[PDB]
Amino acid sequence: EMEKEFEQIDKSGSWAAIYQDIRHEASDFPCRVAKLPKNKNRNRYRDVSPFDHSRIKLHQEDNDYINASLIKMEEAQRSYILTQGPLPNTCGHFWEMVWEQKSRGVVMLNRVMEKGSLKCAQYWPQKEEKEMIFEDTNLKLTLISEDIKSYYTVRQLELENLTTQETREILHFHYTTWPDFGVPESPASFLNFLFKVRESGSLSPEHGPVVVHCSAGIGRSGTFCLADTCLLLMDKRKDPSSVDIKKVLLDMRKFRMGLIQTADQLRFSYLAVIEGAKFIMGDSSVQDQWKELSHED
Ligand SMILES: O=C(O)COc1c(-c2nn[nH]n2)sc(-c2cccc(NC3CCN(S(=O)(=O)Cc4ccccc4)CC3)c2)c1Br
Repeated sequence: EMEKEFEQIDKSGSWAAIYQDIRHEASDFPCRVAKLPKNKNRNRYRDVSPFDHSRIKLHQEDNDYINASLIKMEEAQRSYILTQGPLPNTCGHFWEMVWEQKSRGVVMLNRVMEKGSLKCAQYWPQKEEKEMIFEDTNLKLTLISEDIKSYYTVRQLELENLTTQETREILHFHYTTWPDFGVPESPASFLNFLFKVRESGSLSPEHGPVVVHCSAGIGRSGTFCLADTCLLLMDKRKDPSSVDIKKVLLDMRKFRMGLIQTADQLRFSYLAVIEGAKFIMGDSSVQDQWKELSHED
C-alpha cells in the first residue's frame, strides 16, 4: 500500500535506490524511425525518442514522424499523448497531430524560456488579433480567450483545418511554475491544476487523447500522467490500496522512455496521489482546500 511504502522509503531515505530500480527494470524498445537521419531536426533531445511501436504517426505521405508517444493505459481505460515541446519547425506537425488525433486538450507543464534557454517554441498565439497559420500543415490557430491565474493559465483556442474549413475548440492548460527537473510547489497546487484539466472534460474517452508536454515530454509530463492514471485506477475501484504506483509507472514506460526523471518527482507522485485519494474516496472539502493552498488568485 502506497502510504505505508512511502513512509518506509522516507524512513530509510531510499528514493534514489527505488527510483534507480525503476530505470533498471524499464522496457527497452527500438526507436529506429526517430533515429533516421532525416528526422534529426525533428527531435529536441538526442537522447529522448519515442518507441516505434507506440509513436504517433502524422497522416502525411512525406514524413509521418513527430516525437510523440501514445501512452495507452488499458486497465485504467485512458490514453495520453506525451510529446516534446514543439520546435520552430514542428509546430505545424504538433497541431496536425492534435487535429488528426481529435484531442480536446493540451497540457503544457513548462515555460517557453527556462534558465535562459528556449525549451519550447511559441506554438500558440499570445494575442487574439494575431492568429497563427501553419502553411505546411494548412491549419489556422486563434486565441479566443484566456484565464490567467497565479501559477497557471487556461486558454481557449480555435483550431481550423483550412482544407475543410472545419473548426474545433482546443483547451490549453499551462502550468507556469513547475521547474525543469523539479516538482510542483505542493501537492495542492498540482492537484488543483489536474482537477482543472479534468473538469474541462478534456480527458473524456469521447475525445481523442489529451496531449501532454513539457520540454522533453517525459519528466514533468510523466509525473503528471502517472498521478492522473493512479487516481483514475483508484477511482474505478474505489480502493486506494489496490494501486501499485511503481507498477503503473513501469506499464506507462512501455509506451515512452524515461517517464519521471528524478527520484523526487517520483516521491512527489506518491504525495499527489495519496492526497488526491481523499477526494476520490468522498472528501468534498479537499478540493476547495487545494484551491486555497494553491493561491491561484
Ligand atoms: O521535465 C523535466 O523534469 C526535465 O525535462 C528534461 C530536460 C529539460 N531541459 N530543460 N528543460 N527541460 S532535458 C531532459 C533529458 C534529456 C536527455 C536525456 C535525459 N536523461 C535520460 C535518463 C535515462 N533515460 S531512460 O529512459 O531511463 C533509458 C532507458 C530506456 C529504456 C529502458 C531502460 C532505460 C532517458 C532520459 C534527460 C529532460 Br527529462
